[PDB]
Amino acid sequence: EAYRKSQDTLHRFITERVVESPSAETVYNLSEVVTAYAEWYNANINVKRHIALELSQELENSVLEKYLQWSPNKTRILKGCRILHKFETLQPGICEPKNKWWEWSPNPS
Amino acid sequence: EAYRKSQDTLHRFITERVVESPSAETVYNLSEVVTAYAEWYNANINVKRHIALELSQELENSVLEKYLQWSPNKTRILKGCRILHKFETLQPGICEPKNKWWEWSPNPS
Repeated sequence: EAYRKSQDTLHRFITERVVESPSAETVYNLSEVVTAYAEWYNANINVKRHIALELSQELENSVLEKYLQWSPNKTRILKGCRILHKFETLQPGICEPKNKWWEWSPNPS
Repeated sequence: EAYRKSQDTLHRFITERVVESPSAETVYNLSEVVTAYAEWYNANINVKRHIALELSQELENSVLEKYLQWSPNKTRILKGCRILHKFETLQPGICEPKNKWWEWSPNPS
């Protein structure tokens, strides 16, 4: 589980740079958030090719899914959340081995 | 049908970026629409190389054919519509398996 959580790069970007902000909603389109994830991945993880189509559905399943409303153009938009820049900050709004272990059974035999 | 509609990149681009604007006809050449589709695909889907001629026939077969009028240049032109940029938005101007489902074949089936 720890290894899987470590491999979840999108969740790491979201928890490190994406925050909810009722004070400054600053509605972003989905492509903007995708490009922000792409440059974060290139600058923090590895310079690699990025596909916005995939990242749309990955982002539509992460902890941000609840914030994805519909634009007047019926386009996917991240509502009520702020993408933090390089220095922006959060603001208001064992078992026993003493014997022959090869014969060990679980506590319920 | 849903899968095919999702796979239709041109229709999605037309819905997202191409909207009618009778108040400002702003005649565009077919090559401008193709370039707009190319940049939209690069920024919103994937960095891809597209043959502009194929997009030309696809647009000629698209829903914009009624707006794809004829110019004095003897070339097809998008008329009466506005190509929205990234920051532009809309502006004024089951059956019942009782007991044996394998024997199910009623008259309507």
